[PDB]
Amino acid sequence: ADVAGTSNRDFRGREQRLFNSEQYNYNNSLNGEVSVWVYAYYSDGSVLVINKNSQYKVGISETFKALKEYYYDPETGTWYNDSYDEYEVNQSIYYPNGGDARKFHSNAKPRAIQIIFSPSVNVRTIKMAKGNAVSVPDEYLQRSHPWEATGIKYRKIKRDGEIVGYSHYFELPHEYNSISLAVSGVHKNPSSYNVGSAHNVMDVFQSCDLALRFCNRYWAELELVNHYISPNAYPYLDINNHSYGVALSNRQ
Ligand SMILES: [Cl-]
Repeated sequence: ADVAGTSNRDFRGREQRLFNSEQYNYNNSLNGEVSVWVYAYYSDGSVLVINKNSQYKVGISETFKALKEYYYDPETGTWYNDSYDEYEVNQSIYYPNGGDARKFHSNAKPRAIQIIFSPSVNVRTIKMAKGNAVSVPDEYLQRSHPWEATGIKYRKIKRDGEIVGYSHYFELPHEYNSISLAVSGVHKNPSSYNVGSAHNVMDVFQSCDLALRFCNRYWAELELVNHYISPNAYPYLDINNHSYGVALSNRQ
């Protein structure tokens, strides 16, 4: 045989490069996944992740209460969370002076949000409804457009010059930063075959039932990077502006 890494007869080499290229290109086909992640950062350094994976379109919608530390995974809060005092905190966030809490500031409120989409999203389709604490997009229902198109604010997460994902990050450092949150994106479709046309619309309806959700709170950004992002070949941007993910297109 020819010698490895010296000719066009390195079939092991050509097959490795096609295997990676096929994964990149399948994800971008109308048969592939589109994915969204919401990360909520708490003052104790822990991070809640909500992930949704689906064909054609994908999104996540959470209340003010559901984004607070210990709502999901309350069994981790035993001796650190006063669940009753946190009910009173909620009454004082819904209406000024409406509750009887024993804290000025709940350490369970998120300090920041990162939204990440898979590289299979079309960024011009991204929509976000960032509501007040009683789930109203813009002050009163009567004057609310139900979303903002925020694609222009998304940064490219890059590895080896390939786009591996898209990031929108915003801090909630002020006492008045009390939010509900929904986000939504559509899978790329550079074709003129509308996946929602009469021929395929019931498959999009089935995609709504088939979407898979994941929810977990990690104790540290390091634990998130090591045991969630890296093992699953997911894109990520850390507090130091360091990019994570795997470049696949035309690569060994
Ligand atoms: Cl296709």
